[PDB]
Amino acid sequence: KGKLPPVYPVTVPILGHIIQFGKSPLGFMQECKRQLKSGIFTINIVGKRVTIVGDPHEHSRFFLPRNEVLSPREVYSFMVPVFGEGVAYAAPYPRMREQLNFLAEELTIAKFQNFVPAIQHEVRKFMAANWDKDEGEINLLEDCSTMIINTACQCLFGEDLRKRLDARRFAQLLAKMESSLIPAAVFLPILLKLPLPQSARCHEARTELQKILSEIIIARKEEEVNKDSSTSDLLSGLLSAVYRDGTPMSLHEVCGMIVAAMFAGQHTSSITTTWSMLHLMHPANVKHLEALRKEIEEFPAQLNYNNVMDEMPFAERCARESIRRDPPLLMLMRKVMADVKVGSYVVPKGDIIACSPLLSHHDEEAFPEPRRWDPERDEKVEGAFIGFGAGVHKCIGQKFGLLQVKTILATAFRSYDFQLLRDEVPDPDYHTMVVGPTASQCRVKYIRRK
Ligand code: HEM
Ligand SMILES: O=C(N[C@@H](Cn1ccnc1)c1ccc(Cl)cc1Cl)c1ccc(-c2nnc(-c3ccccc3)o2)cc1
Repeated sequence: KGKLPPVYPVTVPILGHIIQFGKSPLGFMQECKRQLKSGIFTINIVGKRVTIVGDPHEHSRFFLPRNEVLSPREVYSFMVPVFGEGVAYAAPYPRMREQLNFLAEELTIAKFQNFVPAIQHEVRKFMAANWDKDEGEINLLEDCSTMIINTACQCLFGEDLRKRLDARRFAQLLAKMESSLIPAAVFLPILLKLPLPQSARCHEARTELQKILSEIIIARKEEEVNKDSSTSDLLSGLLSAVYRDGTPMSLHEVCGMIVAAMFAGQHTSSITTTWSMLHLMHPANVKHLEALRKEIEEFPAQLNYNNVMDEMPFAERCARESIRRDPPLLMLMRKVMADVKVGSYVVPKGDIIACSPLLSHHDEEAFPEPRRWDPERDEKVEGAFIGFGAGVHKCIGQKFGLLQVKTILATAFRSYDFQLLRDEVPDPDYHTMVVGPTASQCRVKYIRRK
């Protein structure tokens, strides 16, 4: 056609479709697609046009154009109080890319040397403290989420940082920053300009984190004179980065990339672990639990890099399929800065364009019987899996996240079995920013494998 995507009619004035979307994100999107006879279509969120790239065959039209054409900056305006002014997506595109590359470099597999033991240490410490009886009842999502913050901190931060800012206090500062976020501001940008009590809190937590970082940096320069230590961590990595123009990252920027890394990795990784365990313990999946048991059957007590990286293909499939079925990020978005072709249409300058892992992961051609968790499945449409994104803004933490998931799975199932206290795997809870299993349905019985 070369014209605009078909518009889905608005029946609710002012609000547009946001209500029907919350009620049933997948159901609503699939209904639009059916009724409009197009995988590319435009919905309306509080007056803003959102064009969905809902055909897995057209994913490349979303993930591949340059920032200058499809930009994430405006979509992330509401996180500026957390990352900081001029940090990540708020910085000019070449500088954004530089800061993101500096972070990515700290999460490459060449940094993973002592991560496996760090993760195992923290996981065993947690299990010993909280899974300390022959059997007992626990909330698996809460416990996975506590292990992820502990493990991430143990891997990424040297012992000195941890003595001043341990995983508990770090989680508290981050939860105070996160608590302040108003993602509605994507569609109601007037919010970003208002005095809100949120802003004061957020600024508070961030400035306290940045104070702690500066104090750590000053202390480290002193251990440098003494040659007591030479700590190599996430912080030292970003500290040594130098931009193309010859200058270093400011403290502001360093702090902001640390916050982005920690925000990003916490919920997604915790959720992926939780789903993966929930599926593995369910009676319908005994064959898959068997397979994981076989994979790890001959592993040593103290795992190494090679065991997790190279000898857990099935665990990795489990993690990936969990993300496939229940993607923690439902909608990836960009601001359209200039007219782009998508499918047989032109998406106009000023639209938000979106591509939905939720929608695409449930395309029946790409993923037959998509509600069936099957780690042995393989995509049947090229590039249909987008749980880690793709192209210009593809996930830079994927290997680190999967490292943690797989290690937790090997560590946990070595020492325990688990029983779901429900007939079914929990329902996904779509009411949060990062989507996981319904927290109240995640009660499980652990059983110590004596
Ligand atoms: C299993 C866990 C994870 C999942 C499912 C996940 C998913 C994703 C997705 C879907 C995107 C693309 C976002 C978009 O298109 O707008 C993304 C990008 C990103 N992820 Fe992850 N992520 C995970 C773990 C992590 C971790 C552990 C980190 C950091 C430690 C991280 C850092 C990032 C960053 C910084 C981006 C932005 C990259 C850019 O704009 O170039 N992620 N991730
Ligand atoms: O968590 C959000 N963004 C993270 C995503 N992430 C996590 C791990 N890897 C990526 C993020 C990305 C890049 C960077 Cl530098 C930092 C972080 Cl913390 C996030 C942000 C916004 C939304 C969001 N905004 N609007 C919606 C929305 C709107 C309508 C319907 C459904 C969702 O979601 C969702 C997740």
